[PDB]
Amino acid sequence: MKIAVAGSGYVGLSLGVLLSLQNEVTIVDILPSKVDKINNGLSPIQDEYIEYYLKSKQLSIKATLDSKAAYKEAELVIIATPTNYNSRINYFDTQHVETVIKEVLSVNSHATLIIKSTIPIGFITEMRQKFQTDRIIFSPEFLRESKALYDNLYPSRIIVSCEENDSPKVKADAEKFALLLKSAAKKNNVPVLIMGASEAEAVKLFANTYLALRVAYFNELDTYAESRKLNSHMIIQGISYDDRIGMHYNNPSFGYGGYSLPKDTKQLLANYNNIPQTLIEAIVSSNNVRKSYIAKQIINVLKEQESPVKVVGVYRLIMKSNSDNFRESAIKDVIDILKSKDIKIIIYEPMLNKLESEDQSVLVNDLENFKKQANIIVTNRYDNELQDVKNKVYSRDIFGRD
Amino acid sequence: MKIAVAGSGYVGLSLGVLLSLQNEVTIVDILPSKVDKINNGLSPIQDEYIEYYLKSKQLSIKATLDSKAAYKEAELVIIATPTNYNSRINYFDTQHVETVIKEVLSVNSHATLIIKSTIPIGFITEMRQKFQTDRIIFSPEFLRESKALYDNLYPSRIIVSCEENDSPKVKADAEKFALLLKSAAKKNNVPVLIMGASEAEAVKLFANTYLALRVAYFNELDTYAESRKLNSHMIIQGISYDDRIGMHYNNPSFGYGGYSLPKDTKQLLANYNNIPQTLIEAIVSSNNVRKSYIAKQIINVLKEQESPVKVVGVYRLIMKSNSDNFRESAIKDVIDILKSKDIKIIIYEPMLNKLESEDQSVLVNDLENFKKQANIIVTNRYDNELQDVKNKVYSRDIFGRD
Ligand SMILES: NC(=O)C1=CN([C@@H]2O[C@H](COP(=O)(O)OP(=O)(O)OC[C@H]3O[C@@H](n4cnc5c(N)ncnc54)[C@H](O)[C@@H]3O)[C@@H](O)[C@H]2O)C=CC1
Ligand SMILES: NC(=O)C1=CN([C@@H]2O[C@H](COP(=O)(O)OP(=O)(O)OC[C@H]3O[C@@H](n4cnc5c(N)ncnc54)[C@H](O)[C@@H]3O)[C@@H](O)[C@H]2O)C=CC1
Ligand SMILES: O=C(O)[C@H]1O[C@H](OP(=O)(O)OP(=O)(O)OC[C@H]2O[C@@H](n3ccc(=O)[nH]c3=O)[C@H](O)[C@@H]2O)[C@H](O)[C@@H](O)[C@@H]1O
Ligand SMILES: O=C(O)[C@H]1O[C@H](OP(=O)(O)OP(=O)(O)OC[C@H]2O[C@@H](n3ccc(=O)[nH]c3=O)[C@H](O)[C@@H]2O)[C@H](O)[C@@H](O)[C@@H]1O
Repeated sequence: MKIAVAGSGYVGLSLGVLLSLQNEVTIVDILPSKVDKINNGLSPIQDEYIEYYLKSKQLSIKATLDSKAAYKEAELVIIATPTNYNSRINYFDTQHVETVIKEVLSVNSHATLIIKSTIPIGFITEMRQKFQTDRIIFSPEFLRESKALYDNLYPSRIIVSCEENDSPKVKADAEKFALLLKSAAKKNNVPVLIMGASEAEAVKLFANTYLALRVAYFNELDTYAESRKLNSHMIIQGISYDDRIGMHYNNPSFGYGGYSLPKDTKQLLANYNNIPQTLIEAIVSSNNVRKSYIAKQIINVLKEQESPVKVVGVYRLIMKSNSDNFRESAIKDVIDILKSKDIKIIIYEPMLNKLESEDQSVLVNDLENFKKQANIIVTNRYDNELQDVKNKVYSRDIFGRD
Repeated sequence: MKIAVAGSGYVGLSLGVLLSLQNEVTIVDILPSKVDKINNGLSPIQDEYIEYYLKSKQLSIKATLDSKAAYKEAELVIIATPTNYNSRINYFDTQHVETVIKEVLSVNSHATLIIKSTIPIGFITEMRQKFQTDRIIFSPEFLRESKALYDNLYPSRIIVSCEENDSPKVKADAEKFALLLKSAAKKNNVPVLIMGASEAEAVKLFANTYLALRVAYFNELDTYAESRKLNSHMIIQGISYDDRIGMHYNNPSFGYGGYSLPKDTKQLLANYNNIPQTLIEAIVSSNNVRKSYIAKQIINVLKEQESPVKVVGVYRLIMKSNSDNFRESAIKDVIDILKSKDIKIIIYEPMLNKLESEDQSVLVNDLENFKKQANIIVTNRYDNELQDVKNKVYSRDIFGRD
């Protein structure tokens, strides 16, 4: 089948390559760099499986900047563009998704549009009324960065929306798409759920909010443990042996980061409007409180030192273990708070070439010089190459993952 | 070994019977009824395994009101008395545990005292200083009511506290006790953790608080679902397929109830004092908000009816599925809120013989009359015997469990 995918990020590229094994895929983007990379078998992001598929699999995939040409030819269009949370409007800025819907509808009268980008609850319904069509459905995406294609090869589940009174074509396409994902998976028993759009939009926001809830909870337990001089690993291990709690996704950090959890928890809170709740709002505030607590602990360690200048060395800015980006990295907010103090900040981050011109932080990518200059080394996740300066490293990492 | 157990409740009786297979157990209580029942092979509470063991196993177990005689003879004393949360003092009322420690210490100079009752973080340390001894340790209890003995036959884990500078005897007893629990289990691979008292006290409060967090979260998702006319089962099923979230302990209700979750979440919040957090306090408030929301939904359904008198029929007061008690049952708080309105309340609850004299609610244990009189039937968990009046039943139960 001829499929067009809007957006070549983690989601777009993962799905485009997944679907390119037995379908004719065209990935659309507005960045020439990504288009040329893809057209030459190169992945714009670090991902073991995407890199492997582009390099060694028979794929029917190409990229283009020509939006209209790609969408006109498509039988199905998958939308995977950004959906940033905008603090000014207290909501997701859905312009990049809407602009694609408009473009697709203006040149294609038969294709069903499938949104993979995380969206507000009620968005499909709002878009269907705005554009006066039923050819728009949602299929949430659950992949994790660094396992973008892997998670669609071995998905937890597949969900696609369909409304009772949708046209036979849209209903058939919703089903066909769910089955294209199922058949492309290498995993044998993948649950497939077909539900209303609002239910599906809710699934995605409530699932990510639960993951943020869990990180936030283990981080508050960790705040307590550090404040009371208790062994955090012993306590976490003790509660995690209850299989209703579990030994996964329970490693303390400076806060939940990444492009997704921060913005999605905020979006869910907004969708609640005045519906009664107290936990949803606390999951968002808990991250802020955790970050401020971490900043104060660092500040207190520093004032216990006798040095003319106090220098904090930040070891890495990656948003989680094995990440290739710093989107909403928790340590960056901690840094912001430390900056309001008389503290010099140096950053060790190989993936970065230069800091923005106004940044007062100083990038020191020679590890040895970095260790020498830092009075204290702050890092979200520990790494063995810090072994020789271990006694001046501050981190709440316990399990070395996530 | 000669073991004395203080308290014949779910915890005390479960452990006393468990340990009575290969040890000489004496259970102590202040209620003559419980002592006579136990001495005659009868369980004071409903529990399939305890009833089976008392009736068909070779047990070395007896009960007595004679506290001092039991404690003087003991080699180990297990304390399983109440630890209620007291709203006036903003803390657990630990008098029943302290009174037992005092009694044991006054007549026994060698036995180590093991607390199974859930206690405040820092309590062992406080008690050790108050009584000036190190012969007091904590071993949290994780059993569920209705599976009291079953959960100790198949425990998730075993935890016993020990401090680095405790006497060789207390350290040896801490270990021996952990191994008495391990060897008495029928489960083969049970993790055994030895940790500091404060860490162990924290494990118990943080584990129960996570279970309350989970119930509170799925209940807030349910509030949202009902408010927006969405299918709650579809949404919950959709997020639960993520194995990091899970298909367990996720059934909506009128709130988390039982003697334990309500009081333990409140106790943890108190132990936090001013340590930074926002989630811990929200887990407690979320229950209140959920209950008030449920009461309003019922009130709204009622005002849509044209009857001279509006009657709400409450189907059962049990605190959870298969429970034999109503401790902190969520529906009771909902009832309290409905009472401030012009609503007649009738209750169907076979396990109850009479309501307190001042109660304006009326107990109607003839099911047929109950169904006839109720304009709307409210219940925490559905039951098939309500099939014929299904259209007037209000419940948020989805999965028929917990
Ligand atoms: N990153 C992840 O792990 C997951 C992200 N999501 C959601 O999927 C959406 C995309 O996320 P990512 O893939 O991480 O984003 P990304 O930022 O990595 O990639 C977005 C791409 O879309 C391109 N783009 C912007 N406007 C476009 C337009 N008008 N037409 C065509 N291309 C356009 C951008 O140039 C960029 O290459 C977001 O809503 C995100 O919340 C969902 C699951 C996982
Ligand atoms: N019920 C449960 O599922 C679990 C309860 N726990 C904790 O264990 C403790 C006990 O809970 P339950 O067993 O449910 O209580 P319960 O209320 O069922 O039983 C307590 C028993 O102790 C007796 N008692 C009171 N003072 C006594 C004294 N001074 N000397 C001797 N006996 C005395 C009472 O008469 C009563 O029979 C509480 O701290 C509870 O939080 C821990 C795990 C599970
Ligand atoms: O919607 C999305 O975009 C995706 O967001 C997350 O995936 P991802 O953002 O790649 O990252 P996670 O591995 O979930 O971690 C998120 C943040 O929480 C933090 N975290 C996670 C787990 C943990 O134990 N501790 C912890 O601090 C991580 O360091 C990271 O900053 C979800 O796991 C995906 O299912 C979802 O599809
Ligand atoms: O400390 C205790 O005393 C015990 O408390 C709970 O056991 P229990 O109180 O018997 O009851 P649960 O089955 O945990 O249920 C607690 C409350 O949450 C509610 N709940 C639970 C699960 C769920 O999916 N939905 C839900 O509403 C139940 O209806 C009930 O009112 C814990 O499960 C035990 O591990 C712990 O040892």
